[PDB]
Amino acid sequence: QRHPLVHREVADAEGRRAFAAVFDGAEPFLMDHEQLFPAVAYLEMARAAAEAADLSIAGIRNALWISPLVIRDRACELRVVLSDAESGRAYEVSSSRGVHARGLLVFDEPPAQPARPPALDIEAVRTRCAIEVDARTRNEAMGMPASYDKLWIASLVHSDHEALASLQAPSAPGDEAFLLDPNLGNSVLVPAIFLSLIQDGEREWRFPYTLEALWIYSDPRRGAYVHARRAAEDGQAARFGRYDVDLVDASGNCLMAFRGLTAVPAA
Repeated sequence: QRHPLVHREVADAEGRRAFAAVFDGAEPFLMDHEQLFPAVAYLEMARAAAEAADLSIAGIRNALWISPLVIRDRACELRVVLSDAESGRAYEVSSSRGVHARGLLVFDEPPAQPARPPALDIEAVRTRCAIEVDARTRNEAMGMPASYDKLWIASLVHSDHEALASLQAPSAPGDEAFLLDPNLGNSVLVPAIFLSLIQDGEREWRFPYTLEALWIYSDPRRGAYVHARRAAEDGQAARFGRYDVDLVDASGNCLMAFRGLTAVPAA
């Protein structure tokens, strides 16, 4: 099955399966993101690799992002290794430049996915988010790697601890091979990161560091709103805040739920 992020299966041992892809930097997902492999793309790669291995994935738990991968001058191979774990499979994404991401792929069996949240009362959320912003200007000023025009964000409102973004799809569909296209994934994350910044009074962009979970309920391409919101608790010994963010359709149904995301600055 063709996928932009998983090109071939590679040999491994002991109840491990490994997959690889080579990127040259001319891929739209990279070109659209300052040549930096998006955090969200690792999640898609891991899921796609598991799908290639005939596994059925309900979600991802305990995701971590380590070293950034920048691909511009020369092509590079990225490898993802899957190993047996209680949840399903552990994954590690690496290259000759180190480890970039890791986490846990949660299988559909035995059931481990939390019940889909109830439909979001979008109007209620709109009434409690008083501040309207020019998302393009604000986020670009903060150093977001993503090209705003390639994102789905059309509007953004917020309170001191909650945000709601409306979405409009790009006219040209994505590569339909993607379950979560990076542009759409970044659209979901941007409102949460924006919230992290304005809660801390900061202006430097933050990148995903840890994520407690990602649950996939239905096709994210039906997205209409992104609802982000400081989590009930932050990470353990944590300087940086933790956020929950959901992608919902026009009826408020949850398409994807990101639980416990912590984003942090970079050098």
